[PDB]
Amino acid sequence: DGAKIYAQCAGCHQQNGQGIPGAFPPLAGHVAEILAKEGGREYLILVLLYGLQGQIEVKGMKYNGVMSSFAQLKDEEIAAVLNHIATAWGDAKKVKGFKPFTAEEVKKLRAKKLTPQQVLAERKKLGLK
Ligand code: HEM
Repeated sequence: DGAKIYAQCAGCHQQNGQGIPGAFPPLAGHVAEILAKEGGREYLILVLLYGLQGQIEVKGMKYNGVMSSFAQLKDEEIAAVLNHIATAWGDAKKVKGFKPFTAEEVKKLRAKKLTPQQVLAERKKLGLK
């Protein structure tokens, strides 16, 4: 399930999803912020498929690291971990009528390979600083 896949994330983003200041952004309380944006859910898929780099802001704090791609995970595994990060800490409550992630959303986005630099560009397209 989603919780089991999340073990591959917890070393950085932590068991409680709160991250580590300066090093690894929080997911708890922050996934809702991303989901609130038009293109937010697609963006979360792109991070897992293609990784991320560059300076970003989360809860007013700056991060300047690199996340690897997790494209070795199957479409259903990516859908599962994304549902875990959306629900484990109540981020999906804040979002009106949240539909769970599904394999076909990941499949669709696997069809157009991006670089981590392009993923950052996508994040900025959301209105996120
Ligand atoms: C499948 C497991 C993982 C998931 C679901 C996950 C989730 C995410 C998400 C959703 C973001 C975007 C946050 C934002 O744009 O505000 C992100 C960024 C980031 N993640 Fe992960 N992550 C995972 C594994 C890891 C691991 C293992 C590491 C450590 C090696 C890591 C380090 C980072 C870093 C450093 C960033 C920010 C990149 C930057 O500063 O530009 N992640 N992660």
